[PDB]
Amino acid sequence: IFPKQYPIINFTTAGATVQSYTNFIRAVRGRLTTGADVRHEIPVLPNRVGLPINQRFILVELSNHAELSVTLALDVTNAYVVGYRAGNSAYFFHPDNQEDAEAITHLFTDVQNRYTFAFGGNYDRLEQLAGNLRENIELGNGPLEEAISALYYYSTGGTQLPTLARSFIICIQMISEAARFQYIEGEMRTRIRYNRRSAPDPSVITLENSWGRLSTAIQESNQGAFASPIQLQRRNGSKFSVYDVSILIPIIALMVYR
Ligand SMILES: Cc1ccccc1-c1ccc(C(=O)O)s1
Repeated sequence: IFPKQYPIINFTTAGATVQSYTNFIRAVRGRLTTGADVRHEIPVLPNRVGLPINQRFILVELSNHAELSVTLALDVTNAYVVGYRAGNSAYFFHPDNQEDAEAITHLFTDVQNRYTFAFGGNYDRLEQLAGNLRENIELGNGPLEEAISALYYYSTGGTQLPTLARSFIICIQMISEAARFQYIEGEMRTRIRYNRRSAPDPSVITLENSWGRLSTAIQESNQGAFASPIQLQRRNGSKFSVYDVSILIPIIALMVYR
């Protein structure tokens, strides 16, 4: 079996810096936005429809101080993690539809063991499996180091499901959500700068929750003006309304097709 070859971007927590993390997220954004183009200075990710299988995925190869390596597969249509490989096993989130189920059969096709979880990659179920909300799961280089080891050792049963789910929540936010939002990239750069370890505040969590709604609102807008306002949160958890794309141009880096 000679598998389909997808673009690969490398990141290591070993000696990570603001620069190396910045280079990584910019490279991930680069390979996500080669298809489709810009609306209000914000790139729209390729549409699911008509996209050849050979262009459907990018791979993120993560290494850590323990010199363990896992490869995450990201769907170029939404920047989100669909599955990963560690050694001779690949693990996939439960696909949402028959089309996505067929598409992921093209990933890691030479791997000896394929596993598909009963749960999807959505935070609601991952938080239940982890035994914590995103607001109580620390992010930073330390959590990412640990998450890489946890994903690696699941291949041999060394990792318990709650720790695997916690580890997915860490990787998704520090990779997918950072690619999607300059604001969240900024949050992760700040943690790395100050060698910090801290849970995302409500501003980050509400942006993650609102990515789909913001993508639709911006693309359906009358030259930037929303048909309905969108409620986001400040760092202190208070709600404000957004009526227009302007304030979001520095915040949101990528949108899903509307
Ligand atoms: C989330 C968001 C979007 C657009 C513009 C601003 C903001 C804020 C994040 C945090 C904020 C505080 O703590 O005031 S305001």
